[PDB]
Amino acid sequence: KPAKKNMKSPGKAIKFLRFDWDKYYRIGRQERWRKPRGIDNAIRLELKGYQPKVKIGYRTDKQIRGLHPSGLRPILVKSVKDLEAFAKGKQDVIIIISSTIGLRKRIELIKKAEELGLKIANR
Amino acid sequence: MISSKPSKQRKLVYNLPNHLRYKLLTARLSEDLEKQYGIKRISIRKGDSVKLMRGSQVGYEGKVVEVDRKRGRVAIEGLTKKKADGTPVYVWVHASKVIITKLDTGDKERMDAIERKRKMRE
Amino acid sequence: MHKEKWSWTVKFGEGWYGKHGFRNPTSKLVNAIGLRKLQEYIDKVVDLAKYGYDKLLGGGNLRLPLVIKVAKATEKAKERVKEIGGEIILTSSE
Amino acid sequence: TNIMLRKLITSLKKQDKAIWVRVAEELEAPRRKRAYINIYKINRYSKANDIIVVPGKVLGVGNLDHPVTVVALSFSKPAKEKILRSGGKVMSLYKAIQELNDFKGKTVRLMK
Amino acid sequence: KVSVLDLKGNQLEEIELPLFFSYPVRKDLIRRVFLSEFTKSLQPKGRDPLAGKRTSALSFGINLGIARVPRVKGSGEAALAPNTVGGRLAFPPTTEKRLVEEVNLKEKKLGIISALAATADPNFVKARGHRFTSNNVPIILVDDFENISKAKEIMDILKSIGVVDDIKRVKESKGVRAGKGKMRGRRYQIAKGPLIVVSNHKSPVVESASNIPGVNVVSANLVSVIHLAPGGHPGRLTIYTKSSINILRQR
RNA sequence: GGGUCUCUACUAGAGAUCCUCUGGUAGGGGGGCGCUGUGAUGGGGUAGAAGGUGGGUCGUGAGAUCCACUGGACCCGUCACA
RNA sequence: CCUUUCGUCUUGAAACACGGGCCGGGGAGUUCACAUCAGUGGCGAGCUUAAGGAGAUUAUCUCCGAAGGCAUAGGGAAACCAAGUGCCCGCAGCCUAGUUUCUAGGCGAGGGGCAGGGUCUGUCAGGGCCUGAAGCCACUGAUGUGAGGCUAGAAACCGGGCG
RNA sequence: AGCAAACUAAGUACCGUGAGGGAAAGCUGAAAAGAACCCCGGAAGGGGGAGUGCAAAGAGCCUGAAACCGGGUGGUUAUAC
RNA sequence: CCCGAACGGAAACAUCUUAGUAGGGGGAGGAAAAGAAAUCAAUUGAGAUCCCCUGAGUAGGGGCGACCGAAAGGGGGACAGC
RNA sequence: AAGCCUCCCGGUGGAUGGCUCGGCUCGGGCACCGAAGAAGGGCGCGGCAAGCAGCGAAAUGCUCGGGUGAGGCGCAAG
Repeated sequence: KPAKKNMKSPGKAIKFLRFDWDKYYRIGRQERWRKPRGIDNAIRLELKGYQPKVKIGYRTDKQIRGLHPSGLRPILVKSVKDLEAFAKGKQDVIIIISSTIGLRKRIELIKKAEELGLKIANR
Repeated sequence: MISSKPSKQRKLVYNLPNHLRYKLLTARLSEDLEKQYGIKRISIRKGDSVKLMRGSQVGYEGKVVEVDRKRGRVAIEGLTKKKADGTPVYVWVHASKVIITKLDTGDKERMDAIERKRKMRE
Repeated sequence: MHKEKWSWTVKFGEGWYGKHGFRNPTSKLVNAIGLRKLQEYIDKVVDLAKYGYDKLLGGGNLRLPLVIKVAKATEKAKERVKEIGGEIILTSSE
Repeated sequence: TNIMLRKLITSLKKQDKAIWVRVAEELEAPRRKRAYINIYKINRYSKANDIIVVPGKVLGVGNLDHPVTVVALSFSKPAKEKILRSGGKVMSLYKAIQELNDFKGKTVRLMK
Repeated sequence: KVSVLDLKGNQLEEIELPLFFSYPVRKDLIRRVFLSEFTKSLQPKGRDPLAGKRTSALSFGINLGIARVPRVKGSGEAALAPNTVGGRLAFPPTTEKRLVEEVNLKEKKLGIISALAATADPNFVKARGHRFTSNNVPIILVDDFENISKAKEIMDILKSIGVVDDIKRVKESKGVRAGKGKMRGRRYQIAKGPLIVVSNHKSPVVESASNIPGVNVVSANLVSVIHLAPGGHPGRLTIYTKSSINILRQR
């Protein structure tokens, strides 16, 4: 539990955006990463003042990787039958209700999860 | 032995010839009419009395005053809507949303067609 | 070839260029069976002319004394059949 | 890719005899190079009432003189009836693990 | 070892299935045979062989500049090339493409055996999706089931033996599918239901049960992987007659 | 990457432990993301869908998912295939 | 405080080298045949059906159809002739003794080296090829070749017509 | 995209003396109920107030992105990239 | 049924191939054409024509280069004869 | 003030999404017309009729049988 901000809070993350994302709007509006390959490219050569390349040394600690910022394990629930298959219990999961479920089924879906003691993100 | 393609089914109902357009106007008879006529459905003509089973005016009963045989809709007297100036216009309801309450038995060729369709004895 | 791929030809291309010999138009077609393979038809006299076999070859050896009728046989086959106790009859056709 | 070949390899490795660990290693060869043996070679290099362990398939070329017990992954159907007709026995690699004499067998030969 | 049932679901016998039904279930082998039979029913598609080429457009050359590129253009405007509007496809589909996947006949018959065993394993039947309350799998019925002629009294049999829960599962039709398939006659997508294997075709039950949602009827000497393992997933709920087992025992 | 072990109807997953290695073009090799359709499915969702605009969170990343508004009828998760 | 304009040919180029005003949509290793390798599956001294025939719930499915092909014997231009076994090392593994801890000793499938055997040639030694019993079929991928063949691009040459 | 051609007339319009070459372009709504009447304007499916409809991107009609332009919010600007 | 190219490939090119193709002229039909041995093959056998799977990239042609290329026989579909 | 960056609202624009009485490929049928004037073309015909389709000075249709049963005067609502 106390090992969640020792790796995250001090190390503000890089964005890893494609080259020339700020000169052309056709490249800047995608907001995604693409590997540099030009023979003279400067992010490929890793020159000074040029926004790091993507590397495997940037991964996160395996014991906190992929967790909800509340410290639990997120589960995306699309039906009421997904609640009955709760593993272990309410101690280690946070429920993510699907966005497309209509308002009438949501009322019954939230009631079912509340009595089980589960924690809901988008309640 | 006809095609199951949705486009081939729709091209038939939008280009149906004059002698076959009676199929678009078929409607169910009331329970009392089928006691004394021995058939379950019939096509609608002007002068029949008709009652609605579906729509925002369900239960409304009147008489047929117009037909649109190309689309399969009927106009009932007293079921109107007024325009901007105030002159009323008819509300068209499909023939599959109505049930026939009484017939106009005055053609003598409609009547023996009903008998040919196995009315019981006469 | 002979211009720039002739480095391949002199090493991997023997017989690529030229003529050698002739074909006989009247070569006799012979269907040969060995002793090692003969132990199956196809699973005491054996008449091999019936199954379309012409010559009997040395092969390995048999396991039982048999009488074989073939058009032709090899010298080793003739001597190895005698050792088991068999006998070879050279009948060109049954 | 076979479900039963994978579960057989995982249980051979758990065995505590170097004979069975070598069989599991040999069964992991590429399929194009998997081992096999014919009847004629088992006959040449064995004595009566031996135990032959083949890490592949036993095929039916040649003849068999003496009775032997042969343990293999699979048998050709002509090859299976050659062995039984001469008084031998056949087992699968699955059953050979559990057999009580095969717990502490003696005079065992590994062939291919 | 399974029991035989009468039309009311009562047990009246006890038989032993052939040793085919004890073969291990091999999902890799069943997928080989299913994908081969599936591709035999595909039709050849292709494009117009001349689409995009019905023109005499040609390159203008160089030094024009305004003929901006050495592309082919017919008195000014673009034509014929794969990157232009109204041009030809670079690699259009053709009827020459090979569609079918062959399997050996001996490999096929083993794949059918492996699928017949998956219908005798209650774990594979429950893991495929089917709902049933019968304690015995597979269901073996007496041969009087051949003579049922009305689709109403087939449903009475399925209720007694405990299979109608699979009919309700099917009858919740998965409505309208997603995509351009519905434009082409493929409007719905329905679950698969129980399978019935009978001694011979031409029996009355072949026609009477042909309308029940999800079910299929096939003779014991015609059945293959596409019936036992639809989609490539073994373990379809199956009903056999007493004399369909004997016909299967001879293969 | 390699050695040594555990569990699982396993073309793969989930783990424990010990040693060592970490620039890269041409190029060779291993794993994954995304798009459209087909056979299945514990499977589901919808007049409250798809799409659009702005913003949260997860992942080195390709990407995934949620929130508010817009919109008015269709669309997705998993397994396999093309 | 640190940081020259992207892609590219090129030793470098790279910029006073070329293509580059903005945004949206489209846009380039694909198909078949043969061959050879590979990952897996079926059968195995054999493997496999093609065209097709019969049935059926009728382009799926089931049964039949080995014709032919590849492999099983090779050498020689041809007439013609025609093998497959015995010595030594020895990995894994097994046994025995000590488990002191183990090439200590035996047995050693697969593997290596010397020979042997078939055939052509030489007047002997020699010289060439073969012989120590595993292949066929299927799916997928890679590469070669042939077809437009990753996409675009010539100046030209020919046939028949129109001025 | 699919045939060059899903539409007020496709080998149609249009180009060439001729042989010949060869386009573009789909979508209101369930129903026209397609906006009566009043003020402005020369007129205008023009402006404003109304009214119809579940809902007016209401005739230039489904949804309605970006480039581009105008108005506004929050920072900031005439000693210096 | 007659007349009849070049581009390209051979890493040039002329025999060759491309190809009796593209094209030109004449004549039909719902099909055309072929069709009842002055045939094949080999110890005295088969038995009109046509189409499919083969034989087979075999025999064989060729600046013996690039390349070109059968028939008989076997399995079938229909199977007449005047 | 010329302005500069960001978001909101509007304009202009017509992408994205959804739709489809149009195409495309296979199977299966069926298969000649013409001097008794063909195929192809040109001009006409509607109350107001320009185009397409239909028709030919008997010209948006004439006669006789059969089917059908209440509306009809094509695309196209005056």
